[PDB]
Amino acid sequence: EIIPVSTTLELRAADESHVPALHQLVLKNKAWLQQSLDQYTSQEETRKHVQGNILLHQRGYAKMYLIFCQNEMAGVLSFNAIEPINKAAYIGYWLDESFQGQGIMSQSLQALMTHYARRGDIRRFVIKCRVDNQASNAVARRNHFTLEGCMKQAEYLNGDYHDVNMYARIID
Amino acid sequence: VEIIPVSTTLELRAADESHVPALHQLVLKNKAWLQQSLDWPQYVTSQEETRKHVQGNILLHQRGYAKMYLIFCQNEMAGVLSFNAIEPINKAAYIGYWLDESFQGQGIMSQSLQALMTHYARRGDIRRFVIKCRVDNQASNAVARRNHFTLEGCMKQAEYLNGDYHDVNMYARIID
Repeated sequence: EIIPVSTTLELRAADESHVPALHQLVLKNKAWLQQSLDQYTSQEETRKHVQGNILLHQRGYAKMYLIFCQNEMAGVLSFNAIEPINKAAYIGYWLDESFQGQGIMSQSLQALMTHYARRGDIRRFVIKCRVDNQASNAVARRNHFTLEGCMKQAEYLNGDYHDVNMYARIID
Repeated sequence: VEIIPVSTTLELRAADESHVPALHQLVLKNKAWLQQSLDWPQYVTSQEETRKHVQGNILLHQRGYAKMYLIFCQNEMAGVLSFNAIEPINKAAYIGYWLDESFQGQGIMSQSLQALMTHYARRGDIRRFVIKCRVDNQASNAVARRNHFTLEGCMKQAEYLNGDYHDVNMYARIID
């Protein structure tokens, strides 16, 4: 399963075989990843999450895609949870540091939202991120999500509770 | 038996199999306005849909991923007070409830909510309590305001019910 983005960009459904290269991306970006809700070791842990999401990807309450830029794995774009009757989904994402600042995540997100909206599966796209994560809040604001609120101490990470912004975008 | 005391009049009893009969009858009795509620699924009507719903929730309750309490007023079943979901890692829970029409406007939810939150907060396993309700539900919004919840935001078209997508207010309270 491929979802086209541009002539250099595409979205690929996460595979078992992607794991060796994905875990390397995770290791390489660990300093950024451990500060974001999108969270914590071994390669088996990475394959666990991938196999876990393939199962959800099939049965329809999550999706896990990988951004490939000129046939190179650049990052991760997913629907964390999916509410099929509400037609809502929560978005998880991150990009490899060396790929930042090109509009890659933005083009990927817009393409993935567009794909799912015109098939009628999802119309409400939600982002939750730490108030203090500048990069995550930028992805939301940069992609025309509306800030719906601020959830006080909503998420535990690294020994403390964090305020979380909720953003949403409706595409009918 | 798990019982959380509320008053000399009120208590919360963990839902069990044997409650299903009277619960189903209370659902039927209150079908008209429950139809607008987010807090009872509107595709569970038959006594067997209800049992499967309660059996599912008894299991979530035991594991700590939800709670389902029945409100008892002088030995009569008055309504339901739930944590629709619990996130153990966040110590956060989403509250759902409804009362039979004849037990409404008496302060029963206020008392039951204060008792539930205190019970869970005192022990330190849930600190963040959340109410999501439709913007257009005046009673639900009032209950959140009387019970020391703060409006955190408004989710546009978050909830599909009766042919349409509805805006929902999110309220929270932190205890501890």
